[PDB]
Amino acid sequence: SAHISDAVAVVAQAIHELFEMEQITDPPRGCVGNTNIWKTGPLFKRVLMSS
Amino acid sequence: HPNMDIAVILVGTTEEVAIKDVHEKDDFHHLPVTPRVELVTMQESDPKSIITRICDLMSDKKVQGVVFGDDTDQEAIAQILDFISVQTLTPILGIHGGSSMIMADKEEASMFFQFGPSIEQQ
Amino acid sequence: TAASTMLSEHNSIPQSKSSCNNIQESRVYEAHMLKRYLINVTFEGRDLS
Amino acid sequence: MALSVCEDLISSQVYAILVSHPPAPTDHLTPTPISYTAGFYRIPVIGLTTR
Ligand SMILES: *[C@@H]1O[C@H](CO)[C@@H](O[C@@H]2O[C@H](CO)[C@@H](O)[C@H](O)[C@H]2NC(C)=O)[C@H](O)[C@H]1NC(C)=O
Ligand SMILES: *[C@@H]1O[C@H](CO)[C@@H](O[C@@H]2O[C@H](CO)[C@@H](O)[C@H](O)[C@H]2NC(C)=O)[C@H](O)[C@H]1NC(C)=O
Repeated sequence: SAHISDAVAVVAQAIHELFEMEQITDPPRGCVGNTNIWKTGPLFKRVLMSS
Repeated sequence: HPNMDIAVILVGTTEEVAIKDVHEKDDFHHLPVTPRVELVTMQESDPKSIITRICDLMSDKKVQGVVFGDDTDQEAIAQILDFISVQTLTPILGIHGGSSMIMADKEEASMFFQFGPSIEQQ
Repeated sequence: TAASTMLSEHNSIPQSKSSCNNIQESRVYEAHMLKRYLINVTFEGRDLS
Repeated sequence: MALSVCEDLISSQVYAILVSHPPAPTDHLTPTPISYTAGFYRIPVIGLTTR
């Protein structure tokens, strides 16, 4: 519970810091029919690590 | 009577067709235990699709080994398969594509064969 | 060739229940020893080792 | 857990996933699959309890 609140807090800060960034494609809708990776996401990791 | 149950799968644009049949013709070879093979292909391969199909194939084939092959250039599929090895403890290997690509040193419990050159070897 | 060694090492059928949903077979355990034969696989005078 | 991801955790388009140890624990590293599953799509995963 102590970590939950904090982790989510960090996630929120990371996201709000993230969307300051631009031109991001939505993740693939559903597993079915998509053999391709998602360009958006590595970046989310990069901001989130630098929160 | 006394034959092992085996399955092989091909995915992506490439088609095995007659070559697989030739291998079976080629495959009888010399041996006391005979391979029993069930072949299925999938136009599309997915983490949910791939995971689903092989187990579904488990229900009828009840195969003691699996070979996976792909037309794909995606690295992640092999890792999913490692997870599957961990999940079902049935040998799986792959001859081409993603299954072939280099992967994280196999967890000892997991059983798995892929045609990928080792970093050290390279 | 792995199967060839099933014939030689223990005279035992490798065949096992394949279902993930179903509880894993206890005798699936034995396959672990089976892995070495698996590891030592060759054909056409060529190593798959 | 993984199937819960392809349809349950990806039909909905999560931007990230959190993972924690279950109340009843069997063996070790229970949260191995998710890191792989999200990883295919590069969806960031954050563990709470996995030391
Ligand atoms: C476990 O974590 C919970 C939640 O963080 C703690 O409950 C909080 O305790 C603080 C004490 O300063 C209170 O101010 C909060 O009102 C409580 N709930 C919250 C923070 O929402 C709990 O104390 C922790 N367990 C122990 C034994 O410390
Ligand atoms: C792979 O298996 C082959 C054949 O079983 C092994 O070759 C035999 O090695 C033993 C050593 O104890 C010799 O006594 C035999 O003469 C070899 N061939 C036979 C049985 O004719 C080979 O050693 C194995 N490779 C390993 C375990 O690394």
